[PDB]
Amino acid sequence: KLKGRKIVGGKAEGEVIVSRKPLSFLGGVDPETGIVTDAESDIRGQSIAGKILVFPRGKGSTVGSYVIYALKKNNKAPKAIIVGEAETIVATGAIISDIPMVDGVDVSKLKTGMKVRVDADSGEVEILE
Amino acid sequence: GPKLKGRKIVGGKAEGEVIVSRKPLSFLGGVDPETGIVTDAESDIRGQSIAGKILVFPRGKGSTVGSYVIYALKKNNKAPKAIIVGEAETIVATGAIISDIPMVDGVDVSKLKTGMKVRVDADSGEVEILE
Amino acid sequence: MYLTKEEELILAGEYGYALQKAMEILVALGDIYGADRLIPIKSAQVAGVSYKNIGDAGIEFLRDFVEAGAKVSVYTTLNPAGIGDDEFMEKQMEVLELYRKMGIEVTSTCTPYYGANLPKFGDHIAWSESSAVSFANSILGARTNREGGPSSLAAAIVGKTPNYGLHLDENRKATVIVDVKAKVKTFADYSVLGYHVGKTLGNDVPYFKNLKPEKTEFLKELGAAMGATGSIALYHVEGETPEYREAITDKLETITVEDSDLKAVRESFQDDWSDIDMILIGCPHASLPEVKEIAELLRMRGKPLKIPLFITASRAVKALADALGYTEIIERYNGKIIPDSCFVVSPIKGWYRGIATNSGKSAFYFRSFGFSVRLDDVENLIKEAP
Amino acid sequence: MYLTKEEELILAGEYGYALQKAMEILVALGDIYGADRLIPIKSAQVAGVSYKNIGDAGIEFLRDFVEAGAKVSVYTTLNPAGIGDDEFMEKQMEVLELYRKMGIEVTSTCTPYYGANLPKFGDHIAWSESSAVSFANSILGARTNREGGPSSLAAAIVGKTPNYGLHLDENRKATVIVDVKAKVKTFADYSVLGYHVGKTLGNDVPYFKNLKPEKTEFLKELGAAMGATGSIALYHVEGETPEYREAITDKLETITVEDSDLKAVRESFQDDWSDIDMILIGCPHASLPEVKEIAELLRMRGKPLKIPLFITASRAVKALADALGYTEIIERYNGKIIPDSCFVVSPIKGWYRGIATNSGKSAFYFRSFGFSVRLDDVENLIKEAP
Ligand code: F3S
Ligand code: F3S
Repeated sequence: KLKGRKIVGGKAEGEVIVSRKPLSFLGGVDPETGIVTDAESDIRGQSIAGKILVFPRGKGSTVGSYVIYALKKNNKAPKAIIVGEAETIVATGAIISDIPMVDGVDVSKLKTGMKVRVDADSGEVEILE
Repeated sequence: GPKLKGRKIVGGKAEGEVIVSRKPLSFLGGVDPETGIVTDAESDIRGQSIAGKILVFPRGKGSTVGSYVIYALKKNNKAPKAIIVGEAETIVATGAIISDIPMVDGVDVSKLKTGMKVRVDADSGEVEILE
Repeated sequence: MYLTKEEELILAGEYGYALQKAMEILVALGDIYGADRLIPIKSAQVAGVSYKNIGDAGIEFLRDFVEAGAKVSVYTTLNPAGIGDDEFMEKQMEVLELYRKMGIEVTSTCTPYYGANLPKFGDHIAWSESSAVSFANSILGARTNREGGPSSLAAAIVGKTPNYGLHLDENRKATVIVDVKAKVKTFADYSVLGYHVGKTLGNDVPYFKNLKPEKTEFLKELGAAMGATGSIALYHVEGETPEYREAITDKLETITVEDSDLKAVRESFQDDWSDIDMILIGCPHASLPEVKEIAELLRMRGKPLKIPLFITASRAVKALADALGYTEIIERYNGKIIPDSCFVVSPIKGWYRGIATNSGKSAFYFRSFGFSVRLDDVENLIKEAP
Repeated sequence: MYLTKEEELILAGEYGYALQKAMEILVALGDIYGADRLIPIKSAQVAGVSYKNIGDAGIEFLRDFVEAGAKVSVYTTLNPAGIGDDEFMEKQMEVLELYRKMGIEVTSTCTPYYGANLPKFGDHIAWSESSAVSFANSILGARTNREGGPSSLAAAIVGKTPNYGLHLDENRKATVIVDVKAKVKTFADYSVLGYHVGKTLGNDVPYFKNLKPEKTEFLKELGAAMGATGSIALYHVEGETPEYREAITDKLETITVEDSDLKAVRESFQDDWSDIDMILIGCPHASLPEVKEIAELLRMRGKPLKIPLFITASRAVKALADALGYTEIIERYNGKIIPDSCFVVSPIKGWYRGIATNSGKSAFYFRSFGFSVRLDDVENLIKEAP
């Protein structure tokens, strides 16, 4: 069990997909598909839809929060977001899209493919082995 | 003889007969620019002219445009021949400059009364009292 | 007052009768207030625009000066114009043309700090009308004397003023401390307070404690009112004015303004609605939020006004309220935004006999001229109006 | 972050999904920067207005918020719009219209301080455009952070901001001194200087010594550039900034800007005239005397421009240029004044290929978009123009 902060509540379980690079939503993620578009992200072609996203911090344009909202309408949104440090772009996106977010977690202890449960109301991540 | 010393505001020399007022004369609506007749609600002087007279008064008052009334006064020849103010403010000195009306301030106006003949050397700020 | 060698050429007519006389006035002023030198001004506002003020005498000088070849050497704007019959108006436009021929921006407003000419903190300028001078000095921290009509014109042609008065750090220091115990929160309350503080003070630079205005416009009013009843060209509001920390530099007396002081002025301008045939809002010239305020107020009234409503405002503000649909709303109900004009300076004694207004300045002047006046906030005025 | 009992009800959801989710945003930024409480704001400025930058995901959010009843509780204006073919404009008008339904002044300018919305010294506001933020903090003394698109809106809805950063006294103290040893006289100089200081400085609050700008527009540009090559949200100029006296409170380091520093930037923006098919002035949106300058310059040129000139301006300024006759002098020589639009934020990629400008901000963004650019002063751009 890894402990973090309650950014946005809710509970979710899914497949962990990890980025070790600052991820920028305006440009680097497609609102229609959920596929990463960033030229040099780890997951150049992987889609976020219905997964558990892990990445150190968001970056890029303040507008990126709106992309995350389009992902949630277009139903290609992640089930939950695990950031190293919660910032304005990603948190606002989860707040307006009702996506559960928990930051301050050791994101290095999460590798791609892990089955994982996030209780975002209390801000805790549990790895299922 | 009894020369009264003051400050140069506008040069030039002018002799002639006096008119004196111990009240702040206002020049916007206080002088009819056609006649030089003093028309002010409050004044020592109401219905008296200024043309060709030495105008002794304590200070100008009222609105800053009064300078133009003096400029119109002069170009109508109904302006005073000179101006002996006690204290030079910006209404009457400005009007004297654009009108080329000889002006002097700092004079003790209590030693001047209406009717006294006088010459004003404004180049030197002097006021002889011709008798 | 020390004059440069170039300035002492201009004084000797080397650059024309127009510059000579301009310089001649500026040295007469320096010699009266003991200014050390002439400082350059970054902009200028010229007074003496309405034909009711300067009259035919004003046109005479203005005319000869333009013929002599007078041209402004710095960016200068104008003071508001008049409104009257077309016989009058034809004469007024002659005034505005002469100023134009001198190179002046014909923007004819007392709020040029909206789009036209916004001075920077510490800029030395030559502004001429009371509400603007108080605003630039107090709420912007720029520096300018309360220049007159001719003094500002000369300063605008040379490009310099005498370095006396409010141009000097020591003259911007607070003179009195004003403790406002009375309830002062609406626009009209700052109108009525500015009235009272100007009338009871002299040539002071007040320092306002306990004053926290919601809208900056309240201080725009506050200064204007104080500039009418009194002679305040600079104040400080603790926490709100940019110069307030350095304002006090010795022991000062504290005067206090109680609710009794203000009621006595609110109640002096309460003539019946049946003696009121006009509403003036926009003294000083309304901001865009002031107009947007009046717009949304009439939308909730539903019906038009039976007396005319006038919003005097800068050209810049009008053209905003136009493009934003605000003046379209204001005109459907019986209202009109009058651009770059002023009513207290217009010969309207035979057009309207009673003004209702939220301005303390107009309330003061119109009452003295002989009009019925009625002083209240726009929200109250628009509701109660016929 | 402390919440008043009213604020926790907005978060509890008493006042609708709109204020709740807006409050939810705010309490998440406060919990990021450690704001003590929420402080009210006097105005706002919402970023994210161009369809180029917010796209369809933009009109997505704004559609659903307009649906759930979001209105702004404090006077607020907009970032500039874009320019493109009629598809882009329809979507652009949709964006503007959606904001209008939220009760926003659709002014769409980065210079609201001209006419539209002029903050008073010390006013806490919630502004978002970088160039406009640099103006409010440095040149007016008002206090705001560099807000984002969604946060400027979220604050505009509730009427409050997290109390952190540039709202607090101690974060307005300078962090570095800039000894400007180079020759910095002209608009382009302050352009090219800001490009430098902005690029070499971090999140600093620079203090400028030896900097005497003639035109406030020079500091408008000096701030716009630093906000484009860096993140300078607030700077002080010695003797010219309203907060400059209390700026330096501890030992600061002094970087100096030599001429070689400014020269290197000039020569990275020297593309041939044969690579340019557009002139852009007004970035940030031109002031009135900026438009005046360009007109008087096309005067002396006396022949039209064979590549088109664009002056991007607030509608406030554009209106005065109309009424004062400056626009007619401009459109006669192939110029055009574009109200409330912005070019670095329009999909111009296919239309033009080279931008000559006097703005350091425009040069930097157009160069990094792939366009050829040529940076000089307006007088040179217009003399040598085709
Ligand atoms: S000039 Fe303006 S400030 Fe009031 S008295 Fe006239 S509307
Ligand atoms: S948004 Fe405005 S400040 Fe300049 S870069 Fe664009 S014209």
